[PDB]
Amino acid sequence: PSLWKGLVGIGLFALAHAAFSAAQHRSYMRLTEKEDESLPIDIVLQTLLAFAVTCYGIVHIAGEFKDMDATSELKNKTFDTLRNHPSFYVFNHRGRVLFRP
Amino acid sequence: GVKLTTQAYCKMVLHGAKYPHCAVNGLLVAEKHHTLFVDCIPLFHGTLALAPMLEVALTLIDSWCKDHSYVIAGYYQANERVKDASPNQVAEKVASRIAEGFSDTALIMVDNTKFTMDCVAPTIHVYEHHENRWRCRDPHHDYCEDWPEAQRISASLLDSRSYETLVDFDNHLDDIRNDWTNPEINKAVLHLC
Repeated sequence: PSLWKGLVGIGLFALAHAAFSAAQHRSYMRLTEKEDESLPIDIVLQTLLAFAVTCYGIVHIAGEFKDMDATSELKNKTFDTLRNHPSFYVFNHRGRVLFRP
Repeated sequence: GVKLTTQAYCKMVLHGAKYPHCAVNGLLVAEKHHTLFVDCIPLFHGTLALAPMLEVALTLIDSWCKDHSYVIAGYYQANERVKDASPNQVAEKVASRIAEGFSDTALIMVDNTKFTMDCVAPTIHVYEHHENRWRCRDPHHDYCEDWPEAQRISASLLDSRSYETLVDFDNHLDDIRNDWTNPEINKAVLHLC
């Protein structure tokens, strides 16, 4: 139902938070002038999890497939609705008499 | 007179009212005044000038009536125009076909002008087979077993919007699980007297 929208929103928010955290960590590291290139593992895990969750959630809202067989939706069509022509309607019948003559 | 019963009249009115914009027709059976009818079976609505489905329905209904010791004796039709109440070729052909197996068969035409909500008249024209033609035997007669009860029951059924459950032979052909004997209408007319 509508839970997939919440799931994808949560995933996007988590990805944005991970981005902000990585940027802040890089800005702090450039101050201390340390050439160790220390990337925390928790940030990588968080961003990978958020990306996976977001992709899984967004794959379920793109829509639904439909059969390509042209004779698939006419299995339930009946001749009652096929003989009605809206352009040639005429209002001269007993329906007027029955209801408030 | 033919002295139509109450069930046949009520079912005929309901079938005529279910599809106001179309033309409907059915069958009348009698037990094996003059000839008392028992009930009616609605056959078709829409386009009526086609042979095969009419033949299949006639055969099935004839076999069913033969099983329960009945006989097809009447044919009722209602046109589409509000100012048209005369028989056409299809009705004459079917009535002539029926007449060869049962004498003094009836050709009933529904009159759209008198198709009022509760009742103003029996709104029925009865035609009898004289030589090779049909004549309107209408001496302002009363072609009902008891007019007041019949009109009261028909008015109550029409007011109750009970025509949404009536099923004819066309709906049976669309889906086999439907029933063209209409037990619900029989129960309703038995309870409501």
